Amino acid sequence: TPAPDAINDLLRSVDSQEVRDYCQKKGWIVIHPSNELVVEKHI
Amino acid sequence: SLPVIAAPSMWTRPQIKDFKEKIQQDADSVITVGRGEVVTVRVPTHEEGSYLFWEFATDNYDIGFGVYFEWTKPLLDEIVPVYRRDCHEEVYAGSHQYPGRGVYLLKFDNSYSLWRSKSVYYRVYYTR
Repeated sequence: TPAPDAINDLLRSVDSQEVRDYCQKKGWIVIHPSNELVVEKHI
Repeated sequence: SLPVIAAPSMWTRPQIKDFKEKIQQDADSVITVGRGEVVTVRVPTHEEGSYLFWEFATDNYDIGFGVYFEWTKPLLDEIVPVYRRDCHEEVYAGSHQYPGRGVYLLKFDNSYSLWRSKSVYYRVYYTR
């Protein structure tokens, strides 16, 4: 497993859906289910 | 010393069509921001997490984007100052190192728009 800042440097430089999916497979990154996120609206 | 807060990283990537198609596969990842509205998305730090990663895009117009960090009245830190981004032309993305336990506030700011609603496609991940 690499360091978080290494993940960071990779994603910053060669970002793509493919690279995301690979990082996801390795469990380096974990997606936040959007349905668990609190969304607030304000005018 | 008080926690030093790392600078955020920000970048873009060109494949906005594919991004939105991927995101559209789930309704909750699509936000309507009305005229003059500001939508905030709360993203708590995960107990095993180290970093927050975000991506976002819009359909036909720009939108203001900012990131704040809420410490768990409560203290609020400015991570990414709110500024209009052309996330209708490219996917906007970024990250930030956890300054501590708390909640990130992703702000999608349409305050300035009198006549236009915005559709916002977004996604967030965390790292260990």
